[PDB]
Amino acid sequence: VLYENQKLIANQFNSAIGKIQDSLSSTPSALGKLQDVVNHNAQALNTLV
Amino acid sequence: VCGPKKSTNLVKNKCVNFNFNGLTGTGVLTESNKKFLPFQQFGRDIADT
Repeated sequence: VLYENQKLIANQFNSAIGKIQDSLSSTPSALGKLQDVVNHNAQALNTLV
Repeated sequence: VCGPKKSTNLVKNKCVNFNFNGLTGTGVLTESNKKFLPFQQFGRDIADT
């Protein structure tokens, strides 16, 4: 199934990889988890001062 | 309304005890680029310092 459809599978993988960049860039919430972490730290420091 | 005590030459870029109008502190005094309005005398940041 792979060897008979190698070009199709390669094209699908390339298209999905290309769409990954646009999906990450389009919505800011995708990375929000990491940002949340940073934000929490900032808040903590801020409230201390 | 200040007092007898006298007005030492302003030392910059050195960790110097400073007493500005009764506000005492420790730090270095540097040329400031922020534009105060004629009226304020104190500057504070987001951390209330």
